[PDB]
Amino acid sequence: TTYADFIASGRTGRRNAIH
Amino acid sequence: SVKEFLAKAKEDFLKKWETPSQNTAQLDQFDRIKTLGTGSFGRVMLVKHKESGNHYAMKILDKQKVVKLKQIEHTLNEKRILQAVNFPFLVKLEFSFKDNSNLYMVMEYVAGGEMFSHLRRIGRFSEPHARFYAAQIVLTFEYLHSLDLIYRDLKPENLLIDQQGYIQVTDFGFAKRVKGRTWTLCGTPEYLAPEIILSKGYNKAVDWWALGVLIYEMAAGYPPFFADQPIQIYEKIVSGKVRFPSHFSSDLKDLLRNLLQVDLTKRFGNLKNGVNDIKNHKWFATTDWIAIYQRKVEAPFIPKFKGPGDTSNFDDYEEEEIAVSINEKCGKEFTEF
Ligand SMILES: Nc1ncnc2c1ncn2[C@@H]1O[C@H](COP(=O)(O)OP(=O)(O)NP(=O)(O)O)[C@@H](O)[C@H]1O
Ligand SMILES: [Mg+2]
Ligand SMILES: [Mg+2]
Repeated sequence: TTYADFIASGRTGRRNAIH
Repeated sequence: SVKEFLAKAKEDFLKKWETPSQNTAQLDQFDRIKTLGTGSFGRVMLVKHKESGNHYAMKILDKQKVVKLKQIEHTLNEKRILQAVNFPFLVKLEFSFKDNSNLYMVMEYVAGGEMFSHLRRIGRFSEPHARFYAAQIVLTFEYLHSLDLIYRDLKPENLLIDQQGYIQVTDFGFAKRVKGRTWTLCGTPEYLAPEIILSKGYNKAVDWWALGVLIYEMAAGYPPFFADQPIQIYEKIVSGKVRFPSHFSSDLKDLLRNLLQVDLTKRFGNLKNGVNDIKNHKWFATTDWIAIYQRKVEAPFIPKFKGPGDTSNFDDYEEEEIAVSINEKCGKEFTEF
């Protein structure tokens, strides 16, 4: 499932802004 | 009238824009309690104002780090704009000041936590839940854009939930007052419009794109474009293919197709009708816009509140010594702060 894929990904925590 | 309200709001804004408040407190007037959030180069701390007993959230920026990350102009933008705005869903700046080492922005403490943490914990918001929050962003962007402001960092991490369950937008780090287009590559990867990624020159339409990403993430539990690394995210964004969860309503999908729209001549928020294409969309049909503004609508949930300076709704962070210097650092660069 897309949800399972997301939850296993490296970007489920707080995301920092880029510049 | 909306025109009458916005005309008065612009007058209010311009006065503060032209003559910003400056140096309205000092460090030893607060006790620093606990870190509420940390980024690449900002730290926000819960503090207590000694004279009033009020709690606030203090954003601390190391001047030397700001310079190294080429964020001088952005940080000046951030404070100048935040001190000048006034809207029910924008966090209030109470004080600002600087010392030898740091810049300080002291905001009202929004104790409910980031939308982000509630969203990740619950999994996803129901469509009416997502709509309640989305309505507030719509009105907020209407206010900001009318002032020629672009916000440029919409995400759950920059959205706080107050004691009444309403949104307080924080982090004006990329806010900019600009009439024409602008070019800076900034924002957060998952939320960048294609035109930002492709270095095209862009305008306030990027905020409307970002609203599309926000609504999607609130309703789905995950962003429309996700991967392990930013470059992979950017490819998906530029690709302009979005898949929707099967539980998404017909109205929701239609609205998102119009917000997550690569073609600027077609993206909602950017057409002749402006913000009304969004306000009048079928997905918002049950939304009472005036009642949202007046905070008379019943919130989906009220965050738990144990005490005036309770941080239960926030993750814990490693604490760090505040930067201190005997000599003034970067005096010229931040003279106006
Ligand atoms: N007024 C406030 N009340 C309570 N918490 C806050 C407040 N302002 C910010 N925070 C918290 O502090 C975090 C960082 O503040 P923010 O202004 O987003 O810093 P930043 O360094 O610009 N982050 P980013 O640019 O998104 O990587 C937020 O994500 C919230 O968790
Ligand atoms: Mg932030
Ligand atoms: Mg920021």
